[PDB]
Amino acid sequence: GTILLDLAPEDKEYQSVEEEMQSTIREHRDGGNAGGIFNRYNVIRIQKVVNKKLRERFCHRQKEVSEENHNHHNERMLFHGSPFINAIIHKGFDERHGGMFGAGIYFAENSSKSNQYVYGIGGGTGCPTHKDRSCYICHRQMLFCRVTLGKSFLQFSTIKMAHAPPGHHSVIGRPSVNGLAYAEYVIYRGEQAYPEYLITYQIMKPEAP
Ligand SMILES: Oc1nc(-c2ccc(C(F)(F)F)cc2)nc2c1CSCC2
Ligand SMILES: [Zn+2]
Repeated sequence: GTILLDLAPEDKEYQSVEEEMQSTIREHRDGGNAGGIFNRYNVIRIQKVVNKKLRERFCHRQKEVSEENHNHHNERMLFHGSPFINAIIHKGFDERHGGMFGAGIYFAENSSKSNQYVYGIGGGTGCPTHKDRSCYICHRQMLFCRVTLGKSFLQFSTIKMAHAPPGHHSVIGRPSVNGLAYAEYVIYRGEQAYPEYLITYQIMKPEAP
């Protein structure tokens, strides 16, 4: 099964994962409705997910994508937030489980974008205990994943795709809202992502203005 490797805070790998998570916080158009109000996270722990079958399935797909993309995986480290997090670390990503780019598995460069989905779409009803989307008490988890993009198809309008377009492996969707769009990285096969880092954290309440 799955083994969780515990990274130490003094490790460079722990520090780079934290830095990527802290530096990619941005303001969201919903004004903090989904993920809460914060400028920084309190990182509780960073764990490396080790699972032989998930790694085998990921290697196998990686090789296929490489062959169709002039021997390039086109791998990127991206954030993912989901109420399925526990099933992801044990069984892997599952495309069988509304998005602006069709029935895919969505990844963001912004950690704050993935934080909006910890409790489900639009932040759901928030944490189970306080029903608070901006809870500063309850521990949250998000993933920092290896994502095999291969040949990405560039999408600029909302389209309901079932699979990557012919000859392609992923979709880079930019959904325009009043002319502004942040990229969403979409895969349509769970084996095209590995849940490399499990980050346990809290959002932090900014000091009163
Ligand atoms: O990290 C993300 N997660 C999800 C996401 C995960 C699980 C679920 C569901 F609750 F299971 F239906 C819904 C959406 N969507 C997005 C991103 C980052 S890019 C923007 C879209
Ligand atoms: Zn709570």
